[PDB]
Amino acid sequence: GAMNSSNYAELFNNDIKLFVDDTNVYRVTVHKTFEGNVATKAINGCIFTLNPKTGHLFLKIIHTSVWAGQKRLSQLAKWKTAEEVSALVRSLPKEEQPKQIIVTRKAMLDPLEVHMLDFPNIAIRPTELRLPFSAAMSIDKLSDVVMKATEPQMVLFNIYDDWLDRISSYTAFSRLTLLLRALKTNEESAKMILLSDPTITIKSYHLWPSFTDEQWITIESQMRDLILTEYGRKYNV
Amino acid sequence: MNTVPFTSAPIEVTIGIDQYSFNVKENQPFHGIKDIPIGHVHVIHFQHADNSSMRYGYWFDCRMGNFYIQYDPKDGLYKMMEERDGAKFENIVHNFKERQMMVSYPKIDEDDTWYNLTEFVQMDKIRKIVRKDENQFSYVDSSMTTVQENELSDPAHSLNYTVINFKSREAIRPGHEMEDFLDKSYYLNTVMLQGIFKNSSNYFGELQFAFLNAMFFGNYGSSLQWHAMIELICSSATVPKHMLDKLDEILYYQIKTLPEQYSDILLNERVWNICLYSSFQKNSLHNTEKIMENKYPELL
Ligand SMILES: Cn1cnnc1SCC(=O)c1ccccc1
Repeated sequence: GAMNSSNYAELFNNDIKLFVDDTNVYRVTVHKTFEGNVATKAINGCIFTLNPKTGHLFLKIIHTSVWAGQKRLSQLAKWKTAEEVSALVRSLPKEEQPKQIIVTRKAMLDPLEVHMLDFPNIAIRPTELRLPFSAAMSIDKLSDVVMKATEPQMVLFNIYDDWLDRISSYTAFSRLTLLLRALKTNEESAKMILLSDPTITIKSYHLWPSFTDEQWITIESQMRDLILTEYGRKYNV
Repeated sequence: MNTVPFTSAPIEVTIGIDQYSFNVKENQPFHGIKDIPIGHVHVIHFQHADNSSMRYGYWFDCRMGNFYIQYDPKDGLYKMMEERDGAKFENIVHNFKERQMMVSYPKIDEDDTWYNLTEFVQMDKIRKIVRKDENQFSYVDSSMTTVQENELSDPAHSLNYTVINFKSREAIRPGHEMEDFLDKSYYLNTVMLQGIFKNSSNYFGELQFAFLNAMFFGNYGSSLQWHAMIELICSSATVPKHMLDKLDEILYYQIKTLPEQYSDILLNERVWNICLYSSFQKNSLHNTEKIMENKYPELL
């Protein structure tokens, strides 16, 4: 059934599972036409498919050419997402295929279920969590590879960098969601926190800066402050 | 005109014959139903006064044999049986008519209701849904489950309706996932009509039979089947024009006949609102939409 606060530790057991987030698949800019009508221009997008235990992120880049000549793009985007996830599963060795796929939006349930009819033993689940994976495109290296793509492409990133060397996957996921929640609520402030000190760099093969254990505690505290703040600045409290 | 005689009526019971019904008191001198129109299937059904639980009954066609009813005190129900001795049967019926111990099938001359509800229903197809090959008639009751219900338990007592499942490999062509899920024409026309039912008359017959079992017995799996068969047509962009016109007539007479007080349980809000207002066929069911809006505007 649905994934919520009650069954949160299930994410970090040893049954392979993937989160799928489709919030960045179909992306547009809205603009005026010479005649003063409104029109959209699509920009490149991405499927965010993440193993929360290992950090393995399968970033399928959605090139704008996939929308050419197509109608009802927001509806198509859900089916294209389900087609690509199904293709990813079929491409993995049997022992790497997930036992569950958790979609972050309920509108993905029927498209993915239909595309995965061949896999009756893979459970397709919703979640009640309000996960901040839409903020993936606030991660500079992920945004860069999506915007530079000139054709459909799958790119692999470990979204935890090397954190699992020092912390558990429960703790790594909690850090990831905190960082992403911060970037979603106030991207400029969040990015200031992360890069303020020029002596802490991002390794070439990493997404996030090389913080010590102590510096991560400082960082995590600054992100919590931000989220509470914006929550005041928003609601006036 | 044909007759279904009763040996006796030892327990107080409400008896239905098609869309009609009458009460019989315990040990009342009742010996059956006469003047039953030839040319149609019929259903004779029962609800005991002491246990309104289990409505049950028998689908039959008088052209296929001489049938009568006899209460069984061991199994506690009214049973249909066939009499093979034609002369014994005629002599029994003539005696009961002479003594005027039979109710008359009370059809108004103007009235095409039963025809309109059973237009495509055939006994031979009923007997494939309800499997009991030693009898020419078919028993159905409130509790019988469908094959599809059993997949999600006694198979001999099941309703073997055609399984319809919109998220099944049968319904979805590899590579047409979105196309086939959002427009079920492939599933309707190739898989079900051309492949399984062979023609639309058999499809409509099963749809009509499912509705009648839902209405007369409160059979829940039959109601599921009726709505699934409606939804499969309404969710198809490409349907022959003659089928849409006929479906509109079929549903009109079903909605017209439904007891006003049973609409809450026998009509599925989602299917009907989808079919009349969202589906490809939202503009194709004029008679059905008009009676639904005037008789059950709450549902919508
Ligand atoms: C091994 N590899 C290959 N590409 N990046 C990496 S680093 C993280 C990792 O192992 C991984 C594997 C599969 C998918 C995502 C991530």
